[PDB]
Amino acid sequence: KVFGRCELAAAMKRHGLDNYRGYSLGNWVCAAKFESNFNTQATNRNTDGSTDYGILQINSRWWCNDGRTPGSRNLCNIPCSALLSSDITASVNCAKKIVSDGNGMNAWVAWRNRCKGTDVQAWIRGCRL
Ligand SMILES: [Cl-]
Ligand SMILES: [Cl-]
Ligand SMILES: [Cl-]
Ligand SMILES: [Cl-]
Ligand SMILES: [Cl-]
Ligand SMILES: [Cl-]
Ligand SMILES: [Cl-]
Ligand code: NA
Repeated sequence: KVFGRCELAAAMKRHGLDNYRGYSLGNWVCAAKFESNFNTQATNRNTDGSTDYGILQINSRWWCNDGRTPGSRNLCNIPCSALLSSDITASVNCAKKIVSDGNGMNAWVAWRNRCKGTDVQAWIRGCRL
């Protein structure tokens, strides 16, 4: 599913991400825009043989099982395919574990490089929330 900006903001708010670990909703919308262009089906292979899945590009080296990342962990206890669902629940629940891990949203390279320190409230401007 390719979400609209406001549609995704509303879905993320309903799933409890607004101000989760102190990160305002615009941070999460900005991260999804630049990680996946709001496409739940986004996948990208990494040099190390891991793969990033879904709207927040969660990596199979640590967070999910794809059966083809040797020596990896599955800290969200989910198949990586669950992260490509039209239903963002599994992505949101795993993202909550990631952002609790110690480096906050710096775990998302696109957030650090394209959202951090910017006017992220712009990403929820106009939306009925
Ligand atoms: Cl947009
Ligand atoms: Cl915000
Ligand atoms: Cl594996
Ligand atoms: Cl594990
Ligand atoms: Cl699995
Ligand atoms: Cl959803
Ligand atoms: Cl933090
Ligand atoms: Na894994």
